[PDB]
Amino acid sequence: FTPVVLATPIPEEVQQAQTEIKLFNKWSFEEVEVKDASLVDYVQVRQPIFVAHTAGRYANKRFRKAQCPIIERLTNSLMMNGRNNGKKLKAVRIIKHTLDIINVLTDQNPIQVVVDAITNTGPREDTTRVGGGGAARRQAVDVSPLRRVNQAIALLTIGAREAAFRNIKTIAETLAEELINAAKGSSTSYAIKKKDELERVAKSNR
Amino acid sequence: IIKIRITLTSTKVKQLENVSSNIVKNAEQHNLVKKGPVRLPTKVLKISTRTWETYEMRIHKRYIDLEAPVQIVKRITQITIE
Amino acid sequence: AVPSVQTFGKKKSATAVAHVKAGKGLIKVNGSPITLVEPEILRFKVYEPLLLVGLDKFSNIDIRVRVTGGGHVSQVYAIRQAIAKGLVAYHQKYVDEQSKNELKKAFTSYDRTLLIADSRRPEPKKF
Amino acid sequence: SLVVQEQGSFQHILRLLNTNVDGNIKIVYALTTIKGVGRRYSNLVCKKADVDLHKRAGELTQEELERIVQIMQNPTHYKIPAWFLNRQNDITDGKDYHTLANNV
Amino acid sequence: PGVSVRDVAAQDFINAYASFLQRQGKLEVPGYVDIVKTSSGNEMPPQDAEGWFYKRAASVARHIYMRKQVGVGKLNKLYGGAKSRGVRPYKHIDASGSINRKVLQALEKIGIVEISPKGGRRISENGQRDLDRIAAQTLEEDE
Amino acid sequence: QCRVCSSHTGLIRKYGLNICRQCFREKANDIGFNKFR
Amino acid sequence: TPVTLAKVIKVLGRTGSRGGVTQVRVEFLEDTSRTIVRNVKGPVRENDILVLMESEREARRLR
Amino acid sequence: LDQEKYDRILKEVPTYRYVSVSVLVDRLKIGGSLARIALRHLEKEGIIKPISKHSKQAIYTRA
RNA sequence: CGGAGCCAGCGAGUCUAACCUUGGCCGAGAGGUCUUGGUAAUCUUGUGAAACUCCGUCGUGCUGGGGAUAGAGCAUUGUAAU
Repeated sequence: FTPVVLATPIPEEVQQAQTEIKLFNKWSFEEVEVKDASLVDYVQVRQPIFVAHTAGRYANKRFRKAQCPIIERLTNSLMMNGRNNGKKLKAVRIIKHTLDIINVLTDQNPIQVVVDAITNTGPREDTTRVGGGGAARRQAVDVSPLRRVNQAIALLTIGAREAAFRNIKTIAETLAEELINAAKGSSTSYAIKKKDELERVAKSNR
Repeated sequence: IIKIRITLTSTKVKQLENVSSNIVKNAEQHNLVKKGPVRLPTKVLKISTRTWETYEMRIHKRYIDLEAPVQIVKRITQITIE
Repeated sequence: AVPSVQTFGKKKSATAVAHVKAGKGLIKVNGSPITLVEPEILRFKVYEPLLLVGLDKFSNIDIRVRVTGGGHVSQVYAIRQAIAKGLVAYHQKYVDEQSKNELKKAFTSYDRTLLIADSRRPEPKKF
Repeated sequence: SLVVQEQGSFQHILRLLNTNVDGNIKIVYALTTIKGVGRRYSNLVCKKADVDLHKRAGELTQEELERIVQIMQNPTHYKIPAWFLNRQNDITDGKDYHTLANNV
Repeated sequence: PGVSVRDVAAQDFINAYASFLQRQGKLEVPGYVDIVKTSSGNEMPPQDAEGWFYKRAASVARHIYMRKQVGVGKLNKLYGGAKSRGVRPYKHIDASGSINRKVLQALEKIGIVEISPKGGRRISENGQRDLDRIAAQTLEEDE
Repeated sequence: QCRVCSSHTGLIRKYGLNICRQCFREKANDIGFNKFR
Repeated sequence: TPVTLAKVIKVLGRTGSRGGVTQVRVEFLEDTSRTIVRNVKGPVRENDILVLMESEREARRLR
Repeated sequence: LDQEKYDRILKEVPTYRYVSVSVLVDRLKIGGSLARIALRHLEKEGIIKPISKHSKQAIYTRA
């Protein structure tokens, strides 16, 4: 791969990992599988950020938040708890451990496991609380796919923070278990169940 | 031949630059060796006053090195009193 | 005199001044190697202005970084921005313009923070 | 480390100084169970007794329990000075006491 | 291409140099090591009860080689812990000065640190040689 | 303690000048802390 | 499960009591000839893609 | 109780494709403290293969 | 919890007084001693702050979370600390 030896040695593992086209320490963004056509334009991660830790100012425009990396965006919604406000490096290491777990749990493409958990846990339609004339019924609206991404990431981080609290099992193992049971619909995870609940309330209330 | 450093301070920039430039012109017109006007940072003394508001003050500082005998130093220090 | 370029790089009151001279291919940050950055997580971020262009651009230059102010993340972004700025300024002033445009294009297409100073400052709290 | 496995030979609940001690916690935090004895007190006592405190209280021989009791009734003779004990500079006697668990 | 302390990692240098000082043993080690915690902002004494003092001295010597000179109050500031005050929040608390004084006397008695006429503990050139040699040996552990 | 005009109510006790916040804004245009922002 | 694929073509404004839901005109993605009026909860720009379930349901107005 | 807790580690770790800190306490024989001692011991033996190591969680693989 | 790494900025400082204190020794510490620097972008100061990063101890058990309450002594400012 034509190494160039410097006086300050940039080490051989880093030169092999980022000279060869793998876009992480062990992973790649060239293997990303998006199912839904609405989720093609709002998940987009094609720029190789070898740490997935960025000082993003994506929160000024509603469309700019969709250009936040969904690995980084999942890392950001991991930083939700009051004990964790302002801890992004912690959640980046959580993501790195989680991608390692999804490797060792026989999913060779853990980033595709993440994107498929984004896809398979998005409630397409939900209900809003219309006025209705006193007895306020709930009417099925068809939530936006950007809000479907927001909603799926929120449900996954809530389910992982519920599961990792009050057990020996770590945040990385619980979040990997949720992403694997949610990348393909199995109803043993959190956001699959709550996606099903929101969609059955939407179907019952249209 | 005495080497004296003059440390000047002021609140307004125009009179302080005028005093410094007069020092430069008069010490230049009769061949005194000197360091230029070194301009210290303007310190911002503030008081948070009773929501809340803020009162400010800019303080500007220069200093000029001079090397001159006693007569010229005394006449410069007397005349430049403003 | 060894041909050197002196170039700043800033991040959140963290100024890293870089001295890119003609040397062995040696890179130091605060007299500490680029292999050893104080956070382990942000490490490859400092490698992001390095491997985005290539490694034979570096054997000609001994690179100095000296840092004041900031935090932990702020100094990392400061030093990687300073590495990118000192590299493109070396390849501007001494090396020809076209290689500088190629290095600035490689930096700009991935992360414009490495060449352009940032603005996310804490505002005055509006009394 | 090395998994050093023992064919039984440990007791579930020991009793020392007329008080039950659980022989499954670390020896510091198993002797913390009794009154008048906290974390750092049991820690310094078992360091003067040179007890491996990463070992649990089931893997502890009664000779070390005798050493711990000897440091209980002799804290000031085993180089644990007056700042570390409960009742320093008494009014009844003028001495330094470490009031034990069931003797309060 | 000088093998020195400036090239090795922090914790690896402290582990290696503390291991050399343990295998040597030729320092001034006090008797209140098993008794006294390193700072008043702590609850428990350090877990390496027979060997936290050498870790302390390795941290001190590494911190001295990298700079001009140190004092006792500076190393009290360096170790400083967030202390709980019960119902009150954490506050910064400096460490004990006796551990600093005995570490610097142990490393000055062996001829590694020395008092500099700016009132400061600086690394001696024999201490420079010794720390650069053991840092070279730490690098040779990595081959 | 107000040592100027016996005006303890709202002393500005900082730096020993010791003027009440009523009379401090009377004498505000003698020291120099004035309205900029 | 019929996954209806949809296209945002014309926004109609902001409706709902709280002023949160959006009436959206929809070009049906699989068959161009269907133009539906739907109710969307969330941020939507022009020429976006939606994922509906029923192409046949239309709701007049909301309160 | 040494020969009827310890070797079940040697049966279960080659069974499980993924061996970490809290997917090895879960067998309900051991504590969470000595589990990492068994982890390092199987590192030394070779049934456990290191993937990545952190001071709170360590990822491994069977042999 | 136990170690290690050690990242800022706004301020503020003594006269006809005891301010900010660097350093060195003693003390488990609290603190004490001896001085020294600074009327200040100079010394305190690079205020080596905390959160943070890493590695070990813990192993979900009102637990090694919590620290309320209470006992014993030891020091500091204050005439006087109940």
